[PDB]
Amino acid sequence: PNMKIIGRRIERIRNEHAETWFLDENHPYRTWAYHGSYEAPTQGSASSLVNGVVRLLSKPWDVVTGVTGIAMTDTTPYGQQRVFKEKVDTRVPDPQEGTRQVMNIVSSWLWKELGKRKRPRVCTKEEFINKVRSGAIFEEEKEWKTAVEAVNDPRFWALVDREREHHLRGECHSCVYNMMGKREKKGSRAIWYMWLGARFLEFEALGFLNEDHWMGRENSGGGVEGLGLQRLGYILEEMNRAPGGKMYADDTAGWDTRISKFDLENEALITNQMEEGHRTLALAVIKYTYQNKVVKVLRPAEGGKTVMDIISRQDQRGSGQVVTYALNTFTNLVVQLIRNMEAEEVLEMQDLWLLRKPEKVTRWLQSNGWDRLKRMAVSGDDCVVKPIDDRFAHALRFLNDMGKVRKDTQEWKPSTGWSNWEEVPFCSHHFNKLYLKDGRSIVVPCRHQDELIGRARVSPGAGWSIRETACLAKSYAQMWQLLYFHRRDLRLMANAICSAVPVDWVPTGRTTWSIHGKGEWMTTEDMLMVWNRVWIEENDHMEDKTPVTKWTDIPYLGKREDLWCGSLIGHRPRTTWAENIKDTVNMVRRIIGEKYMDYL
Amino acid sequence: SLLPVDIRQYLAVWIEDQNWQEAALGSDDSKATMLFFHFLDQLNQDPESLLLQHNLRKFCRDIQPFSQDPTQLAEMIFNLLPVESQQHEIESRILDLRAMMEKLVKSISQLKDQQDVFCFRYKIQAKGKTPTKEQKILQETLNELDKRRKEVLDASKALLGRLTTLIELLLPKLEEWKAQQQKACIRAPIDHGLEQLETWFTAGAKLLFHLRQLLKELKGLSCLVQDDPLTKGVDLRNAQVTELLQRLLHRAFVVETQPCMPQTPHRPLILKTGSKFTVRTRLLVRLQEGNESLTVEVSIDRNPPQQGFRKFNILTSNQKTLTPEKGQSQGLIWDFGYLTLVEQRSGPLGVTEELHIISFTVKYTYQGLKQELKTDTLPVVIISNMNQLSIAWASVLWFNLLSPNLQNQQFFSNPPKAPWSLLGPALSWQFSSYVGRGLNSDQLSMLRNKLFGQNCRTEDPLLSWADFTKRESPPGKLPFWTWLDKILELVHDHLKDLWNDGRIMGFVSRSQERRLLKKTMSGTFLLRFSESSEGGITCSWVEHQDDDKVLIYSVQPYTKEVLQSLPLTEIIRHYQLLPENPLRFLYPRIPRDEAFGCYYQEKYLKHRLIVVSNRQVDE
Ligand SMILES: [Zn+2]
Ligand SMILES: [Zn+2]
Repeated sequence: PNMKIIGRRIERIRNEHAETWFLDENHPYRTWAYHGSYEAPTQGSASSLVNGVVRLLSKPWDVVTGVTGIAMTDTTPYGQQRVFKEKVDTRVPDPQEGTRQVMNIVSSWLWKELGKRKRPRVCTKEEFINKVRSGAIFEEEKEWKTAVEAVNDPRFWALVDREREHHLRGECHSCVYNMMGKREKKGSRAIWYMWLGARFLEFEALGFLNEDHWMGRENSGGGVEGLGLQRLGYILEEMNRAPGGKMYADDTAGWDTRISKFDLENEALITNQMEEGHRTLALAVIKYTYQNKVVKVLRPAEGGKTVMDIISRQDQRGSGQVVTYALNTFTNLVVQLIRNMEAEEVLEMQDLWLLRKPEKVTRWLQSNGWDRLKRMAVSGDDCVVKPIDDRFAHALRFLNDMGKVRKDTQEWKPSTGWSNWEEVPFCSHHFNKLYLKDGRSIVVPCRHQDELIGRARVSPGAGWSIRETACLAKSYAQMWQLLYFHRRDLRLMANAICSAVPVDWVPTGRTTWSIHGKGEWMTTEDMLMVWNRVWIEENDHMEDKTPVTKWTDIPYLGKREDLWCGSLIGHRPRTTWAENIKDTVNMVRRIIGEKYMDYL
Repeated sequence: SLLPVDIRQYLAVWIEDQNWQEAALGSDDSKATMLFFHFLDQLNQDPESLLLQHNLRKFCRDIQPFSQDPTQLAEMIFNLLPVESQQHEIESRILDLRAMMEKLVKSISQLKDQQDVFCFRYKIQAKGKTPTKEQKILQETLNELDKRRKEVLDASKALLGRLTTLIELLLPKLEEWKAQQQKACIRAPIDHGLEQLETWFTAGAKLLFHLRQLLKELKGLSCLVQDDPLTKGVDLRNAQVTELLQRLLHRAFVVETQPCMPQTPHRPLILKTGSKFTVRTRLLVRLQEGNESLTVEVSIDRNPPQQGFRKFNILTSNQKTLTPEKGQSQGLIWDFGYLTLVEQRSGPLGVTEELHIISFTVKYTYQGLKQELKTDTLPVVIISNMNQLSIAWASVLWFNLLSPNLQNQQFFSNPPKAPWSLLGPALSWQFSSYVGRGLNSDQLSMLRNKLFGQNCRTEDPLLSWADFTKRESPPGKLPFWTWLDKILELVHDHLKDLWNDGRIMGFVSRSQERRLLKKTMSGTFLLRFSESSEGGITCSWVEHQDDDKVLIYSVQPYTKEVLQSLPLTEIIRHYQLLPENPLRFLYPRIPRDEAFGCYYQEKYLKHRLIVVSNRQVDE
């Protein structure tokens, strides 16, 4: 641990809680750096808060574990500590010298290519004031109520300017991570995010990657940033058109945990395209926040009390960084390019040890690199590539030496590619091509019903009040109307929830967490008008812009595929539920107020 | 309280105003979830007093898992809303396991639906043309089903334990009631009834049969589509519930009303040949199939002693049939009237000293469960003529007061002695039941002196059976029991109202009579029962004629032969001895016309004398 970088932060958060400060000798941290602890109040729950409207309108699914076990997440310090020990407290072996050399070459080439048409720039306060939504989770004595309140206050910006001057003077006294673990059942994730000011420093330093769409498909060829779930299927099919082998959608087991010091090292190469003051700011953010970081994580202690530990690490990646998605997409693009080169025999096994003829890597990149980029869609850690042949399946040496081991696959077993582009997983979804009554085609996202309903049953706990629950249920219903209309039960639940919730209201937020959920369903506008605007009017893949007439004219996808993706039609409880849908919607209209429109 | 719900006082109005009991469960979980939402809405002085403001938050998170089972939170709110305490324990345990039964029914109802969704989603996967990762998700929900059914088995076992404890409490209560009925037959003043035991036994039986039904439903569901151990577990639970059901139904069949001739309601268990009698059996498990009637069959002396013991058969019929409608109207009861007994034309114990036992058998059936229930009455004595009715009753008492074993027909071949602590209160019970008043300590001590003597230095003396029925009482020509029984008959037939209002001393010794009549005015008289004549009341008044003399006159005892045509109140009213009435005051100091005036209706004898010298008594 380089104490000259994190020492001031450690001492400040120690002086914040000096009465209970102590150095535990029984900490379970093996790969991180322990610096002390202090008693803190317990937080979270053994299970998430369940929405009332969803549970009462999804009576049959109360029995299937697919929508119940998803809400059985314990954010208690015991579960957080277990998730930390299993998922985060790991150590990635450093890649070999030739591997790091190839990584550096490909990363420099990609940073130059993404900057052939773009130039890094500063990010002002006004941009950040816009992007903030109705987090402001503070970590030190200067605390607020919400982010929209703190962002409009001058004392917050003065407190941020102080830390900016510290970054300019080579010090750092406020940018501290706060880790919240989440245990499932499975896919238990840890969440990092600093307070609003540290994230604004991140923003002003590096947010041009997001605001200027540096990872957009136009400028990156392989990225998909900006596109909603209503266009990624088109991207996948246009990839399917190109020649080559199968399409591969491998997933990295704990991608954030596997990013090495060399990944951050090669991502910091973008500092060579920034102006000197911008370079000072961004290098400060990188070396005081990304390559050296202190986190605060709760851990159960004796006597029922919970104790927060102050921990430190260098070579990993957090979750709630302002630009974590862009850098993840960049590193994944580099990974896929390296694996493509290994598949095409450009990169052999001896180049792992020490790259003898580096020109072979550059020449390829200049002759073929961009093409390979067009044959891939990368959204952060998720990716789908279409190589020139199926050798990609067994090009694993450079992938494993970089530590990007594949999820749910033996280390040295060839990957499995999808021959049907309508079955490939991308952003937790597959994409199906269905036809309207006009014979016109529409590629549309779809996923399993159980997860789609369980994610609709949860509540953040800050929306405990009934009004919040009702508005969030309307949000989920209209999201289904826009994105999952092709599903029978989701169409029924949407037309039921929108009829149970008062029409004049506005939906809450949080339907999905993927950057591809643009949120066109957060409006009181007629949902058929929104559907036509998204799928026909503003759809660049729809030529004949003739509109539709009503949801009765909207095509469900085939019954067989629906049943395969978790549908329940034909089930006796499902049919009784559909029959008593009127009874249940009217009984749900009650205990609220108001149901001013009947959508059935 | 182990569960954490602190400072209920802040939102006390809210919690107190709430509908927790209604939200405990119901047709719609929606009311419980509404209580949840508005409860949270509510959950939203000095800061030192607002320290619990943080504690609130903890609770507000602790009940977050209750948003999955809202009836659980509403149930927390609703449940949080001495000689015989065993009754309360019985009723509370019954209510507890009824609530547990509702919870188990809900568990089964949702497990059936989970197995149905498993089949509905396994059909599709089997119809898939690929016959692999989603197969393991299907196996995961299968493992969830396995855990759920293990939980159901554990819940059934937890129900079986409490039901076993309930039966182990219920059966001793029934045996206590049997002993109390045994005492009540021999005229003890006990108010009882099988209604409460009926409710208890019937609750237990209803819940046992309900569990027996749920196990079958479970097994049929469990197979889905004997590979699962749920078959073996359900079979074991079913064997156990059937064992408990048989153990309960074994004793659920009892004799509600012992056999008693209607001619003599006061004295049960004495039966004359040819005279019909009335028995009544009751099945405490008020569960009857609405399509089939229940028939009880009667027998006499199933295990007769193998000794000069007379045989007896039943005239007319030995059956009572109960249709389900009547069984609903009056409960599962078979009331035998018109039951007559007749000897089969073909030792040291007398005719009234041999005992007979009347048995009853039913073939009970409910929800497929069949069992033969058998029960028999208290032992009975069969007389040839009503002139035995008295002495035969002495056989009933002596048994029902001292027989440990009720299956002992050889009781009088070696009869035990009756202690006074038991016999005295029984002699009181006889009068108490048959006539208005019982026997107080003075008359009881008089009878004790008459039976054992004033010398007896043993506490609670033992009276021989021979000294109670066969040995004569010294002062008269009648054994003790026959004499006291004729006194009881005399009181009931000719002295009922006099004995009720306490105008009769009844049982005073001659010496105690003199001692009481010494220190009183001339003209004071007692009414005492004659120890020499059979069923006779005598009157004795004292007179002082000299400074040293105290004469005690007495009348020749009045029997039924005189009191049938001339009541005693009229004799006291007009004694007219040669001619002023010598009966001036009733003891202690009540005017003769005042103590008997209310019995006087609008519109000879012989005397005896015993002289008490004042000074020779004063020595
Ligand atoms: Zn800082
Ligand atoms: Zn699908």
